[PDB]
Amino acid sequence: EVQFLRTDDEVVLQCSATVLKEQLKLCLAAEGFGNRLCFLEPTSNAQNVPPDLAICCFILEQSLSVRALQEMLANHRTLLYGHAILLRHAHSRMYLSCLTTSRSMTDKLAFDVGLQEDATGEACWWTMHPASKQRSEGEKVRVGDDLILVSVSSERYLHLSTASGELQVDASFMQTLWNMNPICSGCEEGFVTGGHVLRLFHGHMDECLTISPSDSDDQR
Amino acid sequence: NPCGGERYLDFLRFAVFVNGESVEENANVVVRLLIRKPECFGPALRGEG
Amino acid sequence: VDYLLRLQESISDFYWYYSGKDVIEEQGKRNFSKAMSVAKQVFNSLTE
Amino acid sequence: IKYGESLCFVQHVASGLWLTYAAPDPKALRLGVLKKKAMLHQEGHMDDA
Amino acid sequence: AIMSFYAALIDLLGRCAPETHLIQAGKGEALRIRAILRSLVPLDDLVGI
Repeated sequence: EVQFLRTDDEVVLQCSATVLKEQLKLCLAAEGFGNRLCFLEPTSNAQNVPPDLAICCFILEQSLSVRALQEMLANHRTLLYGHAILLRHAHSRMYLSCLTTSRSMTDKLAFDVGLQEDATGEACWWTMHPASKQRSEGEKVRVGDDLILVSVSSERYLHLSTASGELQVDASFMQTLWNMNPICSGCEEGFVTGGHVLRLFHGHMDECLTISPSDSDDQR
Repeated sequence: NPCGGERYLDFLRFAVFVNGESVEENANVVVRLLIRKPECFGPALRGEG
Repeated sequence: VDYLLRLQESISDFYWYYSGKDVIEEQGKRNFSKAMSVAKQVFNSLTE
Repeated sequence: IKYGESLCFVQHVASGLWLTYAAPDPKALRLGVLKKKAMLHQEGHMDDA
Repeated sequence: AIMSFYAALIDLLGRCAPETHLIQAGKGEALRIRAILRSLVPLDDLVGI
């Protein structure tokens, strides 16, 4: 059976870009506090330089139909193509959205993509459509499917811009193919899984592994 | 081809506006199609350059 | 099965559209009846 | 293997590369032609079957 | 020809623009359409033209 993405799962949004004839994988990331704007974290060189996945992890909070979303605004389901989804940043608990402002010099029509404090409003919601015709609207989204994300409010694709020398992420009319790679689906209670923050205690001796206090001579 | 563009824009305006009032059903569809095909806006409106 | 799935999606959207309203209008009832007759026939075909 | 039902990935035995379609050339939209040159690539795509 | 094409395009968009009564009612679709149109055409460009 092919795994299906379902709500409450944790995912990372990946895009591939060709640089110097070499494919490079990038994950959509955002800091949250102190910086709403989203950027791209490269994960191709993970073997040499580990990436910063904590800010890349997202949660599939909700997955509605378009009309159901309309009613909801007026007032573990599987993801289906053509359904609006809500994505909550794991670290900051802010929802990915399409911001009104734009910093893009290359593209006037494009808008910035960033985190938003509240889930209220059309901005937070994104609609997912099949990347290739072999996928068909209304079908379940199988893990590892290329998909296109269109902002509900702006009718703009989630787009990767290469016009500037540095790679940027923005919402525009040119479409970019994205992959949703799952980080976790459901953890059996009381079991350690990757990506958790934890303390390593020396047996039960109430001693923990740590580094020196701040301003220490050993430079921590 | 600005001339052909002008002709087709003219058919579209007649569908979008009737008797001095806009028709929402056609207007939304036309706007969505135009944005989905940016070249219709012409070279100038094109975002990249 | 594919046609039945398309019909189900349409009916769900139509229900969502009337979910807000307190009472369903007569034209909406007529359209529901059409859709339900078609769905009945499709279910009978699958049963057979 | 079965006709129609089974989906197969074609692999060059020696090199090990996977038969796949090349990314459409720029201006292919102007070409208006669906033709996509095929190529052997180590990675491939999801829909290469 | 170029000026006529752009004038016809802007006229078509203006006609696609929603009606004031719908805007006052605050319909989400109407507000979204107006936002798209405003993004497409800056105000400064209209004033300059």
